[PDB]
Amino acid sequence: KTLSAKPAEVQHDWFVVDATGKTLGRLATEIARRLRGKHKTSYTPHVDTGDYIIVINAEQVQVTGNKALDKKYYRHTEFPGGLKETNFEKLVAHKPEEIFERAVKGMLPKGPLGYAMIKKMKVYAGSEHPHAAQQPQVLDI
Amino acid sequence: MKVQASVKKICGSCKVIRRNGVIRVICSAEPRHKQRQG
Amino acid sequence: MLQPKRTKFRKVHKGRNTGLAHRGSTVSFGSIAIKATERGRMTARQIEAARRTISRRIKRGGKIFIRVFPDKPITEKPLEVRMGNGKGNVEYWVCEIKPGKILYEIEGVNEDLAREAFALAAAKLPFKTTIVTRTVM
Amino acid sequence: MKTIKVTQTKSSSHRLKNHKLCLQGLGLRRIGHTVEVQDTPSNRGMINKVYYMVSVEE
Amino acid sequence: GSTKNGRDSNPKMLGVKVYGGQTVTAGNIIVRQRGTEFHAGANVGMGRDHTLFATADGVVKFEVKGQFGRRYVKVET
Amino acid sequence: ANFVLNAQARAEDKQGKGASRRLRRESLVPAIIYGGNAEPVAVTLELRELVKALESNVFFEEVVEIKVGDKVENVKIQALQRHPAKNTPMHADFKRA
RNA sequence: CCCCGAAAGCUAUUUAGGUAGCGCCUCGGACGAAUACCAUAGGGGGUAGAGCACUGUUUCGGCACCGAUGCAAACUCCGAAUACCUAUGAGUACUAUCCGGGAGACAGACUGCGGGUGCUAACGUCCGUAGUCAAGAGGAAAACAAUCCAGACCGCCAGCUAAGGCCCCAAAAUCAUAGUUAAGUGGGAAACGAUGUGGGAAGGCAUAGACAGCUAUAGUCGAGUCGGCCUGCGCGGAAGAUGUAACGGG
Ligand SMILES: [Zn+2]
Repeated sequence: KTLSAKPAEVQHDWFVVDATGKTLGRLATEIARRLRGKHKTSYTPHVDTGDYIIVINAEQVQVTGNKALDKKYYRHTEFPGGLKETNFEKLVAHKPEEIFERAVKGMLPKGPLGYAMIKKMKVYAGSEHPHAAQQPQVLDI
Repeated sequence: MKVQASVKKICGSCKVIRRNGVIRVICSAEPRHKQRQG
Repeated sequence: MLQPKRTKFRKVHKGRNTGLAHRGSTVSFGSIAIKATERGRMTARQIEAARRTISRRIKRGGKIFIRVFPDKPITEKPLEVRMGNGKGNVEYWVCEIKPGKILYEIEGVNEDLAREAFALAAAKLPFKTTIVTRTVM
Repeated sequence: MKTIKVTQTKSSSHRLKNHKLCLQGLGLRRIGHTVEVQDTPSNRGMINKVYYMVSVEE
Repeated sequence: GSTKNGRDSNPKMLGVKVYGGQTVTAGNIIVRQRGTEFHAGANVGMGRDHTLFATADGVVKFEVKGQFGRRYVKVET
Repeated sequence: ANFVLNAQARAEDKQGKGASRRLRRESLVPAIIYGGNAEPVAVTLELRELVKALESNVFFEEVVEIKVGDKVENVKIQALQRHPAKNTPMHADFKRA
C-alpha cells in the first residue's frame, strides 16, 4: 500500500540562488537536500525527485576563520610522486565551479543515482546564466 | 638568532614579544641576545 | 651514594605506591624546606646531586637536613637474557616518595638564597615540588 | 500490611549471582515486569541490594 | 645459572572447626592448632598435638579470662 | 574582639566523609568546639576567614569569639588539620576558654 | 524434527598434544523444603590502614644511654570493610540429598580488580577473583571474537524504549537558555618556557596630585596603576620514508 514515486510522473522545477556573502557548507547542505528531493512528500530513495538549481556569483562564496588561506585541496596523478595541492583563495579565483562541485558531491550519495543528481546543479561565476528559457524562480536559501 | 625551547630575558635591554604566534626575545644593544622559541 | 649498612634480605617485592604522606610533611629541623607534590621514586645519585647543588649555591654557610634515605633495593636482569631462571641482581637503591613528603630543609641561611638554591635543585628531580616555611599550627 | 510496587528497569544478564537471586526472590522475571510485594525488612534488603536496576513505588 | 630455592611443605589444614553458638557432641574436635592459641575450659580436652575436643554434649563458647589474658574455649551443657 | 569568626550549625546530616567533602567543595571548613560544662558543638566556618585569622600570630595565643546565630562561644585554637600536599586547612578543634 | 546442555580444573602417571579417579553435563528411579536469595542473633580472625612496644634499618642533637625524626613481604602495642560458619523467620522459587545407565573434557583467550616475575615493557608470563567469547545472532564504537546495551520459537509495510544520537552522505532539534575557545584547539605526544584570555581571595599607591615618557630631586602632562598567588580554556616544545592519511568523509 505504501507506493513509490514513478519516474515518468516526477516534475523537476527550476530555481536560481545567489551565493554572495553566504557560507559554503551551510549553502551546500540545503542544495544537497533539494537536489535529492528530501523536501517533497513524494520522496523515494531509489528515484530522483529533486529540482534544478542554478548558482550565480559563485566566486563570492565565503568561509570563516583563516580557511581562505588554510583549506587545502589535493589531487593525485597515479604517477609516482604526483600529489598536487592548492588552497581556497586560488581555487575560488580560478575554478569556483570546482569548489561547489566538491562541496555538494561530498554530501550527495555515491553511485549512478548520485551522479545523475549532481547533473542538475549549474554553477556560473558571473551574475548571468544561459537558462532563461527554463524560467527559473528566485530561491533564498 | 638562538632557536631554542626555553626563551628568557637576560638583561634589562631585552624584550619578550609575540609575533605571528612565535615568542621572540629582542635586545636593544646586544644583537646576540636575539632568541626565538622553537 | 647512601646505602644501608646491613639488611635482613637482599631482594624485595615490587609493591605499589599509593596514598599520601601524612607523616613527615611538617618542618621540624629548619625554617624553610622543599616538599614534593606528586608521587614517585628518588634515587641515591639524585639525592647526592641535589645536595651538592644546594650546598654549592649556599656556599656551605648553613645546615642542610636530608630527610630521605634510599632503603629499598632494586634489581635488574643482566642483558641478552631470556625470561626465567630466578630474580635479577641488585643494582641500585631508591626511596619511595609520596605527595607531601619533605626532601631537604635549610637552616641558618637567608630566605632568598635558600629559595634560589631549592630552585636550582628542583631542576634535577623527576617530580614537581614546592617550598614551605615553618608555621605555628 | 503496607505494600510496595517494584519494577525492573535493566537487564540481569551479566549481573552478580546474588543480585540475580535477589531479583528472582522478589519475583521480577524481565524488563518492565512490575510486582506487588509486602513492605518488610526482608524484602527491603533485596530491593536495596538490587537498587541500581529496580524502581520502587511506595 | 640456577636458583637454589624452590621448596615448600604440603598444607596442614589448621584452624577452627566449630564456632561459638554451635551444638557439639562428645568427641567433636573444636580447634586444630600448632600451639596453644586457645586453652581448654570446662568440658574440653587437650590432645598430644594440642588439638582441643569436646568431652560432653552441649554448645561451644569462647571467652577471655585469667591474669595472662589467655583465650579459652568451653562447652556449656 | 580582634578575632570574631562567623559560623553555622552543622547537623547530623552534614557530618561524615561525603558531607565533609561536599562542604569543602562549597568552600567551607568543618570544626568542633569542646570544653567543660557543655557538650561538644559542631560548626562550619568560612575558608577565607579562617585563613585570614591563620596569618596572624596572636590568633594562636589569644581568645577568639565564634558566633553562630545569637550564640557566642569564647574559645582558643587547639588543633589544625592541613592537607599534606596543598597545605589548605581541613578541620579545626576549639577548646572553650 | 523436539528437550537439556559442559570443560579446558585438582590429584597420579618414562607423564607433559595419552590415560585413570574426583569436579562439571544428560537420562531413570527413591524422597520432599530437609535447599537458595534477604533480614535478625551468635562466632573466630591479623589482610587494607596505621604504629614503633619486639626484630632489623635511618637522620639530627645531649651525655653503651636519652630527646626528636622516618622506614619494612618473610616486624607488630593495634586494627576494619568484605568473605566464611551456625541458629530463627516473611516472601519468592520443584531446590537440596541418595542409587544407578550414558558421556564429553583434563592446548583456553581478552577485560576489570588484588598480586609474584619483567623495565610499574609486551596482543609477555604465572596465581586469586568477576564478566564475556569459546558454544551467542541483534543495536553502538568507520571497519574491529574478549568493550557498552541486550539473550534470536515463527509471521506483521503496528507502537514504546536501552547504549548511542538529532547540518548532509544517513533516522531524528541548523531546538531553548547562560557562559568559554580563535588554536580547525575540538580531531596524537612530556619536563619546561611565555603570557592570550575568563573567573576568585588577598596586598601596594594616588589631584597635599600614583604609573610611562619628556624638560631643569623638581615640572608643564594627567585619573588609575604597580607586583604576587589560585583557578577554566587555549600557544610553543612536535622530524621519515606510496598518496591528503592523527574528526569515516563533506
Ligand atoms: Zn639583552
